[PDB]
Amino acid sequence: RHKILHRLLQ
Amino acid sequence: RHKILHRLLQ
Amino acid sequence: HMLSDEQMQIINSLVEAHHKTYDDSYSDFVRFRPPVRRLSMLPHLADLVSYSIQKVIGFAKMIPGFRDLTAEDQIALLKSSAIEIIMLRSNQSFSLEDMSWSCGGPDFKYCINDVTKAGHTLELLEPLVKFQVGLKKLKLHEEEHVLLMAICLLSPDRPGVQDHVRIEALQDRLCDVLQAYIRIQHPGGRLLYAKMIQKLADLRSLNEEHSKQYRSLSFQPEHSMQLTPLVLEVFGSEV
Amino acid sequence: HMLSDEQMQIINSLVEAHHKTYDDSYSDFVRFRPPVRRLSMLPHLADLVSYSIQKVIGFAKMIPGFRDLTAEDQIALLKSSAIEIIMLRSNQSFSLEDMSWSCGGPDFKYCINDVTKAGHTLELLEPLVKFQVGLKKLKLHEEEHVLLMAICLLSPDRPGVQDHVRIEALQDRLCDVLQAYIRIQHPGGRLLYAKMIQKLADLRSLNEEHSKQYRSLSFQPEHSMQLTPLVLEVFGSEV
Ligand SMILES: C=C1/C(=C\C=C2/CCC[C@]3(C)[C@@H]([C@@H](CCCC(C)(C)O)[C@@H]4C[C@H]4CCC(C)(C)O)CC[C@@H]23)C[C@@H](O)C[C@@H]1O
Ligand SMILES: C=C1/C(=C\C=C2/CCC[C@]3(C)[C@@H]([C@@H](CCCC(C)(C)O)[C@@H]4C[C@H]4CCC(C)(C)O)CC[C@@H]23)C[C@@H](O)C[C@@H]1O
Repeated sequence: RHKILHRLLQ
Repeated sequence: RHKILHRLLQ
Repeated sequence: HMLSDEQMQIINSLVEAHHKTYDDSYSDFVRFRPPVRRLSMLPHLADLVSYSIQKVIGFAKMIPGFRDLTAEDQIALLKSSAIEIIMLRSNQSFSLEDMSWSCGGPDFKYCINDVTKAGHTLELLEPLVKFQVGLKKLKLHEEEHVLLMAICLLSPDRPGVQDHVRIEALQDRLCDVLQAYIRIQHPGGRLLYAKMIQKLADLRSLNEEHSKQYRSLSFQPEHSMQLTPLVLEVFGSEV
Repeated sequence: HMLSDEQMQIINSLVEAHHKTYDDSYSDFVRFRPPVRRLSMLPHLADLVSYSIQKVIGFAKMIPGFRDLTAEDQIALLKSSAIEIIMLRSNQSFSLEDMSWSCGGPDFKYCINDVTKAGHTLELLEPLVKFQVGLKKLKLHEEEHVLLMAICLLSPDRPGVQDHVRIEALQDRLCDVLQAYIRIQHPGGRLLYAKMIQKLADLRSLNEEHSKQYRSLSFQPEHSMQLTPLVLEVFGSEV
């Protein structure tokens, strides 16, 4: 999914 | 999924 | 006109289960991520709620009848009643004096403003404080308390239950015990059982309000990362 | 025979990015779930690793070239290099004196025995301490350190990368900068760049060992609940 990783890369 | 709930119900 | 042997067993079993799962000292709170006063208190409350869910599950594991339900049914009851049982058990810490949950010193005293730094709205916190005061005033015996909790958890009208007849059968046996108890053991409570069942209808509104605001939290990935895997399993929709 | 303007920019950019993302005080550790000495230290280390991942991501966001990769590529590099960059940045806290990461008093001093109460094996912790000592002895400049980190992260041989040519092009430009730096700026390092590239091959074994033991942790639901959502996203296989 990677919802958080995407968020964390502005 | 509920992996943890299943575990927590012995 | 007198409590039966089977009704007394149900009360012993439930009171013990509560005692085995509620630390009146709140001593384990030093293990949670410290409270801070961008959703400042959210780490600490997520740890608090996560810890509580584990105590609720342990309590439920000991409500007579609960273990024999299918694992699907057990999960369905927990996932929906979780926040309700928490608000219910949390009344033991709510103090009428300062209108706040008092679980320690200045650190673990949760007053209305702190939960605002946890992604929830001052506006919709109104009914929760109101609920806690009216319940505090009901001055419930530990038996009525533990009984009310098991009844809340055993509601057959939860999304996901399959055996809504067995769960209904369990929940009525528990109401009988409660009406009996108040009737033969709680003087002056000619109106108390209705007052208690009213509190159950309130909890569903609270449950509803919380679901709308938690969905806002779990849809923002910078806030959900502060949650715990247990919290995300319980309040998420992966059924 | 002298560093170029573009090579100097890359060094400024990387050194700053490290400084912007490495708190030499370890002052935020009081926000983690306290360390305890059934996988006693696992809460604290999961918080420690989770916090670090956020600093690694911020560093990577500032490696020149990294931002222009696809988001898929950016995720692929992070998910595989994460634990490696952590072991790398963590060398700044490793002390040769007592052979432990020293991030505070008795609380945040992580010695070999504590990580054993975190689901990992004393036996496979051997190479990690060994790696940290040999790297400590390399006495790297901050430039060589930050450079080694960006090179580790930009390896085109990670599972998931699609543009393994652009990532390779970025990683070679960074190696040139490093060889130049050691060559024109680090006296006595006639053999240092090879020593540094050797450390990169070591990290892949560490990365490998950790993946086998973390899978054991994430497959036991009572241990994974102690992890953080970021940790489970990063070290899980949901690609
Ligand atoms: C939990 C316990 C205790 C205390 C329990 C508290 C006091 C602190 C605030 C808590 C945790 C409330 C909030 C839950 C937040 C959780 C996340 C962020 C995940 O949403 C609640 C959402 C708000 C407002 C309601 C409404 C607006 C309508 O949604 C529920 C129970 C409350 C103390 C002790 O007695 C042990 C007991 O187990
Ligand atoms: C992280 C940092 C710092 C310190 C970093 C430490 C010291 C404490 C131990 C840590 C966290 C190690 C373990 C990671 C555990 C994580 C979970 C449980 C999720 O698996 C590692 C698995 C073991 C052994 C290896 C092998 C057996 C081969 O797998 C990696 C980096 C280490 C301090 C400061 O310098 C900031 C810096 O960012």
